Amino acid sequence: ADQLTEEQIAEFKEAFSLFDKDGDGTITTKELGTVMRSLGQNPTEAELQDMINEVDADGNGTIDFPEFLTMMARKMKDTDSEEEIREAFRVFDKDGNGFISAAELRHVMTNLGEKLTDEEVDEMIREADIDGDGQVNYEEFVTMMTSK
Amino acid sequence: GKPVWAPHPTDGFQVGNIVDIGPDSLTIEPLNQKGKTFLALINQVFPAEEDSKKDVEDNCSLMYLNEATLLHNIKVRYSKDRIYTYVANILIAVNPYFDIPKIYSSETIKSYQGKSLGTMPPHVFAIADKAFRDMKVLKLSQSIIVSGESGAGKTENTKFVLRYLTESYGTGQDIYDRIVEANPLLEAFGNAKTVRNNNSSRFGKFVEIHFNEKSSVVGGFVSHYLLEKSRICVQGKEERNYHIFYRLCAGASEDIRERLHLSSPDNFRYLNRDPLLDDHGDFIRMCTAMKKIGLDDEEKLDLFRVVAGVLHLGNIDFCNLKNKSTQALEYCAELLGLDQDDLRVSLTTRVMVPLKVEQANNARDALAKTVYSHLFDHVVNRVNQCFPFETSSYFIGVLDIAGFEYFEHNSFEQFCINYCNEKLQQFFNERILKEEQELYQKEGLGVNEVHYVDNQDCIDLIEARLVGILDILDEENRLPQPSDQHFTSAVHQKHKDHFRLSIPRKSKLAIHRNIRDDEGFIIRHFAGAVCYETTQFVEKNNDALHMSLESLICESRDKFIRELFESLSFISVGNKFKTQLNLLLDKLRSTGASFIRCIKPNLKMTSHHFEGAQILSQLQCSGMVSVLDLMQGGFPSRASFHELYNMYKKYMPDKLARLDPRLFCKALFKALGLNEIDYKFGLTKVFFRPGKFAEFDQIMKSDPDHLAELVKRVNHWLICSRWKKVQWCSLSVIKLKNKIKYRA
Ligand SMILES: Nc1ncnc2c1ncn2[C@@H]1O[C@H](COP(=O)(O)OP(=O)(O)O)[C@@H](O)[C@H]1O
Ligand code: BEF
Ligand SMILES: [Ca+2]
Ligand SMILES: [Ca+2]
Ligand SMILES: [Ca+2]
Ligand SMILES: [Ca+2]
Ligand SMILES: [Mg+2]
Repeated sequence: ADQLTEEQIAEFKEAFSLFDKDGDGTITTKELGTVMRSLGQNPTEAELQDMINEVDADGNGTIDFPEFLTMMARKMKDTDSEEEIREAFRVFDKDGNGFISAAELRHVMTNLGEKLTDEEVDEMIREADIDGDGQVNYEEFVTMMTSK
Repeated sequence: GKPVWAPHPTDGFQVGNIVDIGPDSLTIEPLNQKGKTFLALINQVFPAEEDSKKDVEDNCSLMYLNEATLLHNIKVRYSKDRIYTYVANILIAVNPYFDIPKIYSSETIKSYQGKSLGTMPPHVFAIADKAFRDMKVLKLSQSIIVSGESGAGKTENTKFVLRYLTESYGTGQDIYDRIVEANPLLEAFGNAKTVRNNNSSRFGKFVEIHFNEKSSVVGGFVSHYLLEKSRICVQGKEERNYHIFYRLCAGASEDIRERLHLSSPDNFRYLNRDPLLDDHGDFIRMCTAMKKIGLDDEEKLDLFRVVAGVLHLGNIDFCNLKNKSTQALEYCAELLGLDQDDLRVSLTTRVMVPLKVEQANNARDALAKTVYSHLFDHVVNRVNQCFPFETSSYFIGVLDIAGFEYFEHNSFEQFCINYCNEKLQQFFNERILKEEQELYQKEGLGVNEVHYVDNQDCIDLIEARLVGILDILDEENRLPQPSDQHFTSAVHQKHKDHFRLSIPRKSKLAIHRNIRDDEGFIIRHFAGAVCYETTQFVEKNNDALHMSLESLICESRDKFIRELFESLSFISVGNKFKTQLNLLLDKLRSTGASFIRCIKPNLKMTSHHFEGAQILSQLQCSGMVSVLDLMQGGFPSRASFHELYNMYKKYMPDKLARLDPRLFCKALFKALGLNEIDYKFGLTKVFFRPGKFAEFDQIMKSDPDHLAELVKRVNHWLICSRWKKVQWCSLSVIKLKNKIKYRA
């Protein structure tokens, strides 16, 4: 897309491989829903169909990364950008206490098909844990999200 | 040092060790035989795969893609009954010469529906499916070009394409069945047993499946090229005439073979010069196909009569007719609805006057060929009437025509076929170049300096107006006293300086130097020099039946016999084909095109008998080595993240081996510091420059501790990537659910 920076597009490309598990560079509605459900959403097939029809220029029913990029695009009031990050965090912080715990990270990773050990989950937490309290808060989550 | 591939006179290549380097050539020691040595040109010796037992589905997965590693790869696959292999998008298919289990089953067909090349093992089905998907998605007609020498499997792989499409995308559509049931009919009139193939196609064909705007089949069309005329009257020691003759002689009802005065094939001259050939059963299979496409019993009879007519015409012996023949002539003139007198008159006398034995023979055969050839024209056209259409939006076209191959004596027929393959080869070069450019652009690989050099000058030599060989030939047919020798001199004088033309006596081969300058020429075809003996070029360039004989048959008693002919007596065979060939390229050039290279593994029709030198020659002749050279200019080694991950996860720390393939490979690039020049982390694959894959392979195989070390130095970065992957995925799901709202 043209509203996204180089950095931003790079991160989504990586995020995209999570839908595109087979690594052929294209996803269908099947893979769109599976991932969305894994992150606590639940679109109806009709809803996916409608959304995918905007960017699916051919009739194939499958899309690729740049079509994906535009499928995520929309008109946003300033408040919407931060509201979204704030809400992604709350996908991790499942109990709303303001801190992502190791058990919680573990929940998201395993939900997304990521394979890692408990020790490695602790490591992930530790590396994001800037203030050293052993969990991840909002500011720390944002910092990690936007860092090369 | 490391074993390498070097030339071998019967295996094509053999393993050996370089024992000595020279400025021009290398000294090789064949693996087995210490003390033995031989020389090979430096450019004829090739690096080998470390693992001589592995096999890959796409030759681009090889560490070293070259004619030797390619030959060896398909060889291992073929030994395990895997006859299909890719070179990027090109399908190589090696004739197995026996029926391999499961590979062509209806179930196996289902497993290919909708799948991209690479997601299943290489297969003719994948190529068929891709033509249909590109048609439907790209809104662009599609061609699948199936080439190879006689016996290589072009006709079989063409049937597999039609079968796959019919079962996959034509369930309720009978048009598909009429198209599938067409080939049995064509094969009867156009195929024949030769020493190279028991079911050799004696004509070229293009099969078009036509579609409407909704990928629904609306009709079909069949183009046929270069029917082998000479086979109608005389055939080689160990060959036969067209199937239909023997099929009708061994399958006709007691009644019919009585109405048509038919006996065993041994009773006819045209069949005189059959254990594995089920003429009887094939007759039955043919009649089935006729009912299946809509031939009435009357047409079936009309065709048969003419076939029979032609048979008796060949029995008439000579002067005038003996008595053995007056029964033949009687039968003949009755089946072709002719006046027994005018016929005998026409076979024995000419207007310019009496005829010798020879001249009466030529006139009998000439008429026979013309009748049969028109019969065949009528048949192919009949087939097109089983699925006509006034309009359509797209087609999928499958080309089934004989490639370049070696003959002891090259006459006009080889000249036409080699002309054809020059133009197809050009098309093929153009197309592989475009795919490669397209790939390099999609993945950011840059430029490739390597370019196939054009063969347009060779094509022009043959086909250019006024000065091309075909026009020079036509002039000769129009001269008062046409001569093969005068023709040949005309060509030499006109093209004395042509890069592509040579005089036979310049050859390194003594048998060619024996040919006088005005009796042949050598043309430097794409695949190599071909020495043409031009004797008979003038006669063979002529499809026209003498006026007297043609009148006899045009004004005939039988309406069907007259309808075959609804069309100086000269019709140029060369130029007629030129026009057909040019129409065919117009169509191909408007399509997206795929290529199936059929390889005949040996000259004995046996299974599991890989003749390396014979196969290497087909790979070379069919342009494949040309492709490998193009690939060497850029990134000839291409591996998916998945493929790399399975190959190398075992050499990495368990913590890394736990990542997904994409992130695994991404980590290897970072930990190894791989130079962006040599290595390209693509959209879905890693692209390596020549040698760089083998180099990366050595790195993975080096000191495990140091490797773990490199990975550790990149740990913070890896953990961050993993955070970002899941974090941004999360933002993604959210932006998506917000879009679902936005649209309501
Ligand atoms: N894939 C295959 N499976 C089984 N038999 C095959 C296959 N390809 C070819 N054959 C055998 O080889 C013979 C010649 O193949 P064909 O398609 O006629 O070659 P071409 O059309 O290239 O002259 C066929 O009659 C068949 O016996
Ligand atoms: F002989 Be095959 F038909 F080319
Ligand atoms: Ca996919
Ligand atoms: Ca799409
Ligand atoms: Ca929490
Ligand atoms: Ca913290
Ligand atoms: Mg054939």
